[PDB]
Amino acid sequence: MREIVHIQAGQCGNQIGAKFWEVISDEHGIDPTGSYHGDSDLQLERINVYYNEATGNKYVPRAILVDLEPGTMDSVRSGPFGQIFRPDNFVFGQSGAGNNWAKGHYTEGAELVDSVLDVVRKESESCDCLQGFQLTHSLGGGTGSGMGTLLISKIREEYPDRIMNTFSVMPSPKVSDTVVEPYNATLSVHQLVENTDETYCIDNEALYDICFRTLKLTTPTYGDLNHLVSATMSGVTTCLRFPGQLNADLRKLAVNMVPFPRLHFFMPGFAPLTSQYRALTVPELTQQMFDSKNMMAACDPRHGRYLTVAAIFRGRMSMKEVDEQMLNVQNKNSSYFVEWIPNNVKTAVCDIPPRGLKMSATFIGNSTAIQELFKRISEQFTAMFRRKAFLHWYTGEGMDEMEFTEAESNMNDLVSEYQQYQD
Amino acid sequence: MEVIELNKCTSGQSFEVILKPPSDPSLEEIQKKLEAAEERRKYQEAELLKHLAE
Amino acid sequence: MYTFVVRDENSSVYAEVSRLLLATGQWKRLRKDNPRFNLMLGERNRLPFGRLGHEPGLVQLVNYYRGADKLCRKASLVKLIKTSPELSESCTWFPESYVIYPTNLTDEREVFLAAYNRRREGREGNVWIAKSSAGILISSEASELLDFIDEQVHVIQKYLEKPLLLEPGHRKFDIRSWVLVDHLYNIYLYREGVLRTSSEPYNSADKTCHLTNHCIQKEYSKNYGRYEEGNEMFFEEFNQYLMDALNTTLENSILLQIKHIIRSCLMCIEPAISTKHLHYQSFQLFGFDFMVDEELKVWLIEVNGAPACAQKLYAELCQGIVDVAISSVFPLASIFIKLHHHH
Amino acid sequence: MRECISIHVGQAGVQIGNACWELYCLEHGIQPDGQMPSDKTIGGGDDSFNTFFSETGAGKHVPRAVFVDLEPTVIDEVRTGTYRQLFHPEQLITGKEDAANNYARGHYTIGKEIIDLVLDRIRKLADQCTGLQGFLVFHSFGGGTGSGFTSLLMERLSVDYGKKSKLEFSIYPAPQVSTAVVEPYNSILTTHTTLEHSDCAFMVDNEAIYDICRRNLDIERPTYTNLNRLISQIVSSITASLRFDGALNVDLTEFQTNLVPYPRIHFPLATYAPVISAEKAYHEQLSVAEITNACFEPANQMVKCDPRHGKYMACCLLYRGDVVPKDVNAAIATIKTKRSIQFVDWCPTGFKVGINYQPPTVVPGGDLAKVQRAVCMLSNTTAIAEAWARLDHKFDLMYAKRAFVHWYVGEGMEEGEFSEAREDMAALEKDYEEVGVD
Ligand SMILES: Nc1nc2c(ncn2[C@@H]2O[C@H](COP(=O)(O)OP(=O)(O)OP(=O)(O)O)[C@@H](O)[C@H]2O)c(=O)[nH]1
Ligand SMILES: Nc1ncnc2c1ncn2[C@@H]1O[C@H](COP(=O)(O)OP(=O)(O)CP(=O)(O)O)[C@@H](O)[C@H]1O
Ligand SMILES: Nc1nc2c(ncn2[C@@H]2O[C@H](COP(=O)(O)OP(=O)(O)O)[C@@H](O)[C@H]2O)c(=O)[nH]1
Ligand SMILES: [Ca+2]
Ligand SMILES: [Ca+2]
Ligand SMILES: [Ca+2]
Ligand SMILES: [Mg+2]
Ligand SMILES: [Mg+2]
Ligand SMILES: [Mg+2]
Repeated sequence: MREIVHIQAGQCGNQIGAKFWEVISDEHGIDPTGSYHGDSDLQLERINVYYNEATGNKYVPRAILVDLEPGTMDSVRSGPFGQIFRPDNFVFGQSGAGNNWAKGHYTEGAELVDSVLDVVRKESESCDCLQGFQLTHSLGGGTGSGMGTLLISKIREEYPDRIMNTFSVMPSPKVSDTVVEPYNATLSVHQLVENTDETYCIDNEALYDICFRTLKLTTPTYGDLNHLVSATMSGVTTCLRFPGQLNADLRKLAVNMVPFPRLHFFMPGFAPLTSQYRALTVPELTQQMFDSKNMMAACDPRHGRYLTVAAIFRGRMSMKEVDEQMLNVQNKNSSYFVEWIPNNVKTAVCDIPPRGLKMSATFIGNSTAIQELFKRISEQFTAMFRRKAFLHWYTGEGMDEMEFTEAESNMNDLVSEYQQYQD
Repeated sequence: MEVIELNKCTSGQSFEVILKPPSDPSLEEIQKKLEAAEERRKYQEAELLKHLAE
Repeated sequence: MYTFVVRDENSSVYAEVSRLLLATGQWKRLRKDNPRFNLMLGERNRLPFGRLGHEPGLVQLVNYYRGADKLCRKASLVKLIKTSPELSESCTWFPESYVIYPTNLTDEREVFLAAYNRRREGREGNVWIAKSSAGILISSEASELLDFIDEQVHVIQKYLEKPLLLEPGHRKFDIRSWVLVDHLYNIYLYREGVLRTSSEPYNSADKTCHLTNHCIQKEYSKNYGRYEEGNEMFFEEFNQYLMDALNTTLENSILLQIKHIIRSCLMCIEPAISTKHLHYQSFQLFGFDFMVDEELKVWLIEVNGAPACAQKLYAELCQGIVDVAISSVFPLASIFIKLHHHH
Repeated sequence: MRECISIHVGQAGVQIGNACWELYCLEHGIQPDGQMPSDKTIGGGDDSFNTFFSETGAGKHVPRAVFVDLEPTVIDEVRTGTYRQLFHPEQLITGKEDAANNYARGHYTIGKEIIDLVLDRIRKLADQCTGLQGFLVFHSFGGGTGSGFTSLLMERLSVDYGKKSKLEFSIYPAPQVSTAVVEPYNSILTTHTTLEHSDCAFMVDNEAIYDICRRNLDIERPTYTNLNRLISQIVSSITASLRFDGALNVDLTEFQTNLVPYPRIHFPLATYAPVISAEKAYHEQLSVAEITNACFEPANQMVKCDPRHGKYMACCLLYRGDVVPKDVNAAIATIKTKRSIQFVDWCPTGFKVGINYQPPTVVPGGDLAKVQRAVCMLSNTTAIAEAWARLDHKFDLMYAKRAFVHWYVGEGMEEGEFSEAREDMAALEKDYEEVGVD
């Protein structure tokens, strides 16, 4: 019993978190009321990782829903699977965070964070052997970014020997709500560098480009973006939710994927991304899964080197042919894999495929090309900060300009650390 | 090619064939290392809580 | 798309083979320390055979036979011929040789002097030559030979006092043959050999007319390039000479003995070096050195494990290496005489 | 009679141990409930099979085995398996969370908290013994528990049982089935700290077992169940002399005497033949000469290497089935004239031969075909050092960049243990080279 405690913070965090629980509940046979109605015992073998079992054979997600506004969480409670969540795990305020990291992290969020930790502690106490936490949030807003990183710091203080994993949505001017998103993201990235063991970088720029270029959607919505996120999150947690030998818990995943503590930011990928009845072959799954157009971080892998790679194939397929194609991609493009980490590409296979797909493949790369994402944010940060533009929103909450300068320096240090291992 | 030391029993036999002649730390010391490593884990955790307290 | 690595930058033969592999657009060169290769052009010394054949899903091949040094070393070859029943001490095509360790270090000092005294009394020719894999002394007195070695392991073998002398010139030579052994242990003899000839008249009473090395004839011989370009006579001219002068052919008088010696040496070590049931495969190119006496009898001098080729023959031989040794294992999208044998 | 206690550590050790005791019961006619009809001394005895099985007054034959794992899911397969009735709960030790493929986590952090419980459960088995020989320890190199806790357990066994022998069955890491990039680290770390505590260690390379399962059993993608049934056959061949009447390798001390002249060079190479697919309706039975000849084919070794390019220090042949000494000596004389069998000058060029007339037992429904005769050769070759050179090279590549080192330091291990373990391995490779290279 290796339980994970799930936390979703802010608008983006709760909308993507709600879809994640909607997707994996279907995969595990859990209906919107928490009653199991599946046809395979594989669905319940590792069900306790994410679900609590209550009276009446009811399965309750081990999920805590956090926001500084009630709006999005009211939509969740009215959503498809809204009634499945534990009612006492809705922790919300009323003021909102105004897309302001300082409000989430220092003022408005500080007033609410203790009541969230009370719910975290209650869920942790009912864990046979808690292995760690996963957080869904965006970095561009105020609650998910500012209060989310505040939560991560206080959770690390109370559970210093547990793994912290995040799905962190990176802002992009292509899909932007406010101009201060680079400020909020830069402040949050340093928090993640220090206080997470694994972070999946979900870039809204990549999600838009995939919807537009590949899926041929002229006007992508936040719903279309969250479809790619939902499918990716199911794929990267399959090894946690179903029986397997590789990266079966959060700590073993970290040991395999993180050669240096600060370089723990992963580029996810998914295949297929189809705009739909045609069967997809193992060579096609393997080629698309490594294609830049299937990456969720808007970084070109050929501009960097893979430190480690995990690949997960779902569905009934030839495991021999999977190995042949996986060993084919490595042995044909071995210049993009570091030579000082032998056998750094690990492959796993799960029999149960996602809903509506005969087979699929999920990519998890620790690539030095992720420095392109942080460089992009850093340039957008500096373009405003050199003129101190929009800073009054933050100094009005008690912050000083020096904390911005130190955040700017910290992320440029992170970029430089990726650059030394690329050479 | 010499067969030596042939022993036979109900369940088998064994022999040797020659083709050519020729031409700890104490219980205390272990506990010290285990405790020295535990102390380094306690020092690293205290430095973390100190960092988080700041 | 096959991959390969290069680990011997001084190899002229495989520098061309690497060039030919890239010219087909189906072979990609990797860094020298990248273990995800199909083919290794390995280094000469301390090739890491123990790390080959452990890459999942990669058929790996290397251009050297592990253990073939026993045939390609001075002292090792003499011990191999004397101690192997397939070759035996009564071997007729290898000069009587003895392994002599220097006194500042088994050894055959007493056995060499025993046969040396048999020739001194019997009025026979008693000229021997000392050499090693590391500096060569030819003498008729056994005292000068043993004293020079003490001044690494050395060998002393009978110096062929009656060599076949080409005319005009009255000059000495030696024959180099290139032999390719593939992963199936097929023995391929390159149809083109070279005669590395001395340009000085052979004086049976100065080492310039006694050693036919291409470097010695270019640094100490005052007739370099006089009779043939670079003191290199190829098989066409040598065969025509044997017909015009000796009324015989190169095939009958010499090449039958050469192919016989090559088979005997390589079949003898086949159980020790074969990669037939091994987790990796090997091939290797060998350079055999032969001496011919006045009776048209061929003698084996040495086997070179990392030989160079003649400038005129690089393109033909290196292409042949790619055909039968590399493309037979990794096919894409005869200049050799196959010496048939029983595996 | 003198007893032997088996210790299974980590997933690999437990799942292999489960396959071995399944085979032992089939070989000794012991039913899943522990009853042994052929045993006429009910409730006691000092027969050869009692070295591995104790007896209860009710006639149950109980393995002298301890299972240890830092995660309960694998040992729970033993609690609810076919042979669950053999074991009592005192023999199955589980923890809450595993070592996460981290030697330091299994050795220091979690090892310190469970070592006393393990030694106490071992002491309960040792008190059943009138004359304990020692221990057989099954573990992987690559796992955090199999590497980290094993080396700690081996240190404490040398303290609490100083005069007892200790043998290992170790699973060498192969990327084709491995689950961790840091397994080279764990392998070198556990070998360094266990070297002076193990009298004789049988390494099994998962790469060799994998390819034998694909080549000779026609399994496209072998699973752990396929691999472990083959390993348990080899293991049974090695321990059969301790469990049956005989005169060769009758106690643990004789393994060291017959296979390990130099104590640090205590890794014998195992080669097994024949391995025949059960799906073959009829296979021509191989002769004594053919299975003995197959003992010198690298494709049949537990570790892929080339014994031609090394020297032998000792060589045992362990036959099972229809084999008579006449056919063994005929095969050996033929092989001496065809193979490059070079012994070191300070050891006789010979073969210690053991024959057990009972043919190999195969698990019903398994992948292995029943054969009339089989052989396991245990030879101490310097050629097995190729496996160390492969491992040490992968260690060097990662450690030059300190990749993943922070995971180990974060568990309380000093970085110097890395370099100290690596230097010991460099000295090990030097020992092998001085013994087997001219
Ligand atoms: N032959 C064989 N190898 C196994 C088996 N199980 C695991 N392995 C190998 O063991 C290595 C991993 O070590 P494990 O034994 O699984 O890990 P552990 O000892 O339980 O330690 P933890 O890290 O705490 O889980 C890998 O190289 C696997 O290939 C098995 O059942 N049979
Ligand atoms: N027993 C013998 N009788 C007559 N001549 C001999 C001889 N042994 C050697 N030679 C001569 O000495 C020369 C050099 O002999 P050796 O083979 O030792 O040189 P080497 O090995 O450096 C040539 P390579 O570069 O092809 O290896 C040969 O060209 C040969 O003519
Ligand atoms: N992919 C995705 N991104 C979102 C969603 N909602 C908001 N975002 C992004 O998140 C950032 C805004 O943060 P938000 O979560 O709305 O603020 P918060 O409520 O204070 O945490 C912007 O970069 C948006 O592009 C969503 O549903 N899906
Ligand atoms: Ca207030
Ligand atoms: Ca009894
Ligand atoms: Ca001891
Ligand atoms: Mg918003
Ligand atoms: Mg030479
Ligand atoms: Mg385990």
